[PDB]
Amino acid sequence: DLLKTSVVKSFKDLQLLQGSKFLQNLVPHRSYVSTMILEVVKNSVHSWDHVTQGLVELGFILMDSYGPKKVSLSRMPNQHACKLGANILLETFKIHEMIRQEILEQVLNRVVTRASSPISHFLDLLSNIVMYAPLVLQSCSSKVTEAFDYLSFLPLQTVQRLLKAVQPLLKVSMSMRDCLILVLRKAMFANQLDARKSAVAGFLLLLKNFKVLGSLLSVSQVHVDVHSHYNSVANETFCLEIMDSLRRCLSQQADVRLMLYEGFYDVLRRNSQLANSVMQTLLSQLKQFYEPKPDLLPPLKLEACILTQGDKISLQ
Amino acid sequence: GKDLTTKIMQLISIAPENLQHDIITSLPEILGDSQHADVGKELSDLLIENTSLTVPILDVLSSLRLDPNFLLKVRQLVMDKLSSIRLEDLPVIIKFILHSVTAMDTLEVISELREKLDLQHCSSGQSCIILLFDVIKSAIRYEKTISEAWIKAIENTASVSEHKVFDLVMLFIIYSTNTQTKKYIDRVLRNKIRSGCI
Repeated sequence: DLLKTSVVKSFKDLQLLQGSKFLQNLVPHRSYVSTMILEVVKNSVHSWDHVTQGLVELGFILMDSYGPKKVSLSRMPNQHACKLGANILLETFKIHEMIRQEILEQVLNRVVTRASSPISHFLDLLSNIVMYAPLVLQSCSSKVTEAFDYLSFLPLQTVQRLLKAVQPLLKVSMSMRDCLILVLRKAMFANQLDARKSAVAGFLLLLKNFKVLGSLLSVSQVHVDVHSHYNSVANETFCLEIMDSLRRCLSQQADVRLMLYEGFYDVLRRNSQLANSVMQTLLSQLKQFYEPKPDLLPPLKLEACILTQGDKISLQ
Repeated sequence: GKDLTTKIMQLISIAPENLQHDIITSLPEILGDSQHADVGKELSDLLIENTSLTVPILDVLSSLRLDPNFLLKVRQLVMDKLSSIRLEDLPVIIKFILHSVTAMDTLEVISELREKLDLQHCSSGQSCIILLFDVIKSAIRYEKTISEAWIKAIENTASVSEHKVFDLVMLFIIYSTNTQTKKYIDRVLRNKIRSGCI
């Protein structure tokens, strides 16, 4: 608590001193304690680890106590403090090895929630520290896995934001993408609704950014390496099937239709091979409403997209 | 059709448990969307009737699509029968109630759940106790709000000597799992020991 109040006082001093000329004219600047700790963390490379636990605990406390709770003058120290906390945590992630397994675990455990609390800063930190993808894979490649296994339960916004934040690690890996593919495939076939609502949201991100995806149990079985170079036609058939699943996913509530309609443009743009099937999906869906004849004056069907069940009218 | 929907349920109202287990687990294949809300309240009345088929129905109800208000109603109907259930169905019912927790629902559902959970009855007893505690640890793992609301329940407790053993065991495990709550539960324990309740 003493360290926390000290850094808050220092940032208040900086925000007061930058705000005037007279006070800036009288005094000479002193090294404010933000750069002091930001230099201590860098200096901690020299083979002593008895400060890392205190450093990470300070980073997490200082981030939690001054997060943006918007769900004006005092916000600026309350934002610079959070920025300092993120900088400190990311800095201790790279230098010291023994502690990097727990930092990511805490960030994940704090970000994967149904509470809908504002978690923008934690998400930014997670995206920053998964930039070094192999470094995570060396030490802690398990916490991400059971984070993926829990991805079916969360609501729509948080899964989309979390997957978008974690996709830099997805870009450069092969085991992780197959694990996510398996999790999403199991989530699609699960009869529990709102699971498909997140499965399609995962699939659109997984498909609109990667040209080639996918690969190349009992105790008594062991995985072995098979040295077959990848077959391009097999991967194209894999993509075509994973898109046909989405084609028949177009008999759901309006939100799945919304996000599918919004993602198909980027899917067409980034994976040019699927061009001649996405349009055969869209054109074959539209003709359920557009009514082709010489002349029938309301050319689009007005009521064909509305539903009447239980006298709770909503659009599909 | 809704006619066939009620016909099959009437047919299995006296059918043996083993076959009617397969009947009710296959409802998503045999669902009818036009009558999808109708079958749910039929199953709710069936649950109210006997509870001899009490474990499959609460599992399969969540898979189907319904109205959340009707889910609230069936929760309130289930909460009456909490003591009357057996040992094996404790984890599934607890997982069902604890899963369906909204933002503004937390304190009430957790308070009534805690005050209506005894486990004093407690072979398979130790195994089911460990399974139930595993379910509690898995559910409490990610959600801060349920743990905080439970701490509020323990802090209030109507200040009477009704402090059951499971309450303090819950205190210990959610002390040992969610590290973000450590100071608050520590102060709660200090105040309650100084008060003389424990």
